[PDB]
Amino acid sequence: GQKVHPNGIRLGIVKPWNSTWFANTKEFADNLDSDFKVRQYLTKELAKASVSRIVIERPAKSIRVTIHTARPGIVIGKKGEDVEKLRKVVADIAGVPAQINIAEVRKPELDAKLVADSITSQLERRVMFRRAMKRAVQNAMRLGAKGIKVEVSGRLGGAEIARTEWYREGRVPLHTLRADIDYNTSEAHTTYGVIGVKVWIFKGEI
Amino acid sequence: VIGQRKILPDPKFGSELLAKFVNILMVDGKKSTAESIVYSALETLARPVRRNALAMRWIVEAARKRGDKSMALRLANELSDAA
Amino acid sequence: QDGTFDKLTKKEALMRTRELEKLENSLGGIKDMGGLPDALFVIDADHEHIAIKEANNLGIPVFAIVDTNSDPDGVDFVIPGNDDAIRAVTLYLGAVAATVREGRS
RNA sequence: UAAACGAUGUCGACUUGGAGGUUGUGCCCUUGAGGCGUGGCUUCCGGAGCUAACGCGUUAAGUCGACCGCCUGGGGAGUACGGCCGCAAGGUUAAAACUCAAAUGAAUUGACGGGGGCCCGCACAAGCGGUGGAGCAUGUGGUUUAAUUCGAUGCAACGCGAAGAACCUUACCUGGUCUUGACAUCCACGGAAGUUUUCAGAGAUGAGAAUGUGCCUUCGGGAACCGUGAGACAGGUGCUGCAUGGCUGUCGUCAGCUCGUGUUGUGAAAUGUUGGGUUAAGUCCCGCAACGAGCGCAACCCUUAUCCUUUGUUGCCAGCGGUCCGGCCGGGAACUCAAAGGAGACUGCCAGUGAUAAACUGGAGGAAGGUGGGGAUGACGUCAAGUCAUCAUGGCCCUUACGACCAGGGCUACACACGUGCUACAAUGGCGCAUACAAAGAGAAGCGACCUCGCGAGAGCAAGCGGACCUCAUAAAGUGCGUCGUAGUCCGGAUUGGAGUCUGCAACUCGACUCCAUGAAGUCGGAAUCGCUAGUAAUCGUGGAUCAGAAUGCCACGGUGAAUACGU
Repeated sequence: GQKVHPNGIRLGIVKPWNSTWFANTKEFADNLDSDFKVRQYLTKELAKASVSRIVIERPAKSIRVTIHTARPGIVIGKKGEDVEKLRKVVADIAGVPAQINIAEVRKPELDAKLVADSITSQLERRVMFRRAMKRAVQNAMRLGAKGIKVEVSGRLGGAEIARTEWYREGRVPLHTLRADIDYNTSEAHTTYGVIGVKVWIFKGEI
Repeated sequence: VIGQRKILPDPKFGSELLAKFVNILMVDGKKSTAESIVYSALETLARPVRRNALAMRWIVEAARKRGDKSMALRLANELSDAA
Repeated sequence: QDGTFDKLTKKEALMRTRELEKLENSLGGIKDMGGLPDALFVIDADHEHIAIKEANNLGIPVFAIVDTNSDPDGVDFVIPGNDDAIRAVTLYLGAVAATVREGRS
């Protein structure tokens, strides 16, 4: 490889942790494994809910999983029954009386995960990716983000040869550690090969 | 270009013309042993970085396997022969 | 000013500024209405032919002084005098400054 | 007859310039040139114009006029035939059939370009320490075996995946066994599961014996699980890493890579992205048809150095008190220290050099001097580099089966070829005794103290500690004295034996270490090559990961702590 992951290197910088609990070595592995258990059956059950982040935190023997979604209505449901049923699936797969908080993700096409997911959604629907990848390229420009990069990976179009194309616009100073780079990836399970997508969102300095 | 390293003068006598000598007869970062080597040889006997360095290195470099009681005192004999 | 006050340390800001004011001698000369030039006056036509070329490309009248080497082709209001002997060109400069400063009347 | 060429017919006229050479000549210097003309020839720049462009440009390829010669896609072919000419020698005139869809000019980009320079770099120079010799550790190829599992296999594989192989492990094999399967879901039948059992087997399992039969029981059956029945299906460390994703190494923390707008060009395209310097730097100044911008460089992030503020414990003890004299306790909050925040370093200033500038050279202050130091951070792209065996995945393959379980044994087997090491090969020393000064870490099936036994692996008892509170843990090197006197040795520890000591169902395969006991090979190693410019090489210890147990390996910590640089 060549590149560092922009989000994790800024973990001690403007990018905040999306898993904030303090636990000892004894429960650290169990809590971390419990985090993956609650997360794996939280994104899978909300694959069409525009989930941006799933932040986990354990104040006192009860985790409070807040979900960043651009469409809270599908996650909340009618009068919060969907959060309620998801809550008791988290509550018994995490061992704690968990509760699920919800947060609207304003300006959805400006989220790294959502852009990666949105492109991935309309990528296996048998459409040409040149226009599809520009849609995230174009949409971000009118709504700020004075810097962005949307890279796609191998098996671009029905072919036996892998390709790569990224089509930068704006400025993406990934070397600058206070760049506040929103970055996330996704992969598309197409009938041929696997196509991974990678997007960087430069939401201004600090 | 850059100059050679400046070393503080030998504290024991406050003189710069002895520290460079004790640093090369030194082996394996054992300066403490080095005084046990040369001070017993010195306190009891009673460009400037090219020819002085090279010539004086030749003195130190022949005391590895000469086969006697101890080259700690043999080098004292060698410098006594030199002096 | 407030950049040195709040964001940048004084030393680094002062050096970047110190290396950067070198151009506002030309820049600040043009900000009264963001430029929008309507005429140009050039004292040495040949030595600054580039300006004449851009001006006539934009279809702008040109006020030029040509002596022996430059050409009247690029210019429309030619002033066939010297580009040197600073007294004469400064007299032209004072004259044009005045005659644009009673144009409003 | 010639590339007989300026590849440019002859003649005339007209149309801006600049720089020459050669040869006349007029005026005035009546010195020889001279200064100013004025002709002819001629070389080179360039304007308009012209040209496809290259170019030509008053010696036109401009603008015209007169006349002549010539051309009409490439090849066949300046060939055949005839004529004429010639001493044959050949020349000249000059076809066609046939075939091809081009052939061609000029210019653009960028590719070998074995005609260059320039710059930078422990790359060389200097110096330091080494590897290739040996014994072991590990890894790689090769030999056998059922298997010695698979992949990695120049620099960018070879103490690699594997950061840890007695079974399991482990993907391999021998044997036994199961076929909706050990693992997942769905349908049905039963029994609760669970617990106590035996018997045959190695177990997987099978044949039996007791208890239970728990919450609803809305009376079924669920709530769970187990066994069985047919089916879908499961399952695969199976195969393609040139199908891939993802992730990684690679040139290389090298400095370049491009874009917007402009400009130039009919145009492909060029410019930007250039010289001088300058930087570590496409770092930046100066003149430049380009200005800018993006990723690039720096810096922002972490650590370290000085100081300050805050808090003062489990940390410290400057002052006071006496001390079970030990910060031990009052007590002090000074100081170290601890962790939070700031200040401080910015060529800031000065001198000089340098274009005055960039920049550099030194100095001053400053703890830190010229990005003070070290980390993190790797541009477009480079290797169809590697991974399908971490995972995901396209296709392919076996579904009473390379599937699966179990037991066993493999994976560590050698006869070698080489890495990577450690042990070292000792008298800057080794052994014996007193023997001081570290940091950094970890500890609950745990670090485990004291004491006792114990030659020790150690064992028994068992305080404390989930921790600036106790343990790991006496750090060695170092110091003082004595001693060993070149002895293949007091070094060195392989190898081999008795017994252990711990871990586990179980260690011989194939654990570690020790008590005791061996005690060889190794006295510096071949061309060659590797790493290194400061707390750096070079030593010595410390802890941690993985880990029931299993570090010469890895990661991190400290102590002691060097020498060299003339330059490309």
